[PDB]
Amino acid sequence: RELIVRPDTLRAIINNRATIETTTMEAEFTETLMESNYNSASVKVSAP
Amino acid sequence: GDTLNDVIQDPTRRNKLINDNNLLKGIIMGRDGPVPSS
Repeated sequence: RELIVRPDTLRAIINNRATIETTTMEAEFTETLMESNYNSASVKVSAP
Repeated sequence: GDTLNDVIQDPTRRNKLINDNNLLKGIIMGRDGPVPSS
């Protein structure tokens, strides 16, 4: 619904300052874990 | 190679320059910043 009566003219100002803005953000993260174990046992028994 | 002189000597171009730049209108110094008046 039209709330106001159509005016004969409009009050305006001119502004043509165009702007372009681009932002890029990259993030990386890497985490490597390594573990290792070894156990050894040797036994020897003798007699004649 | 037109200059401001060629614009000003022509009423249509002079008034286009005046209108498109709000040269007859003051500036409202609001707390949010300056804005041209209508």
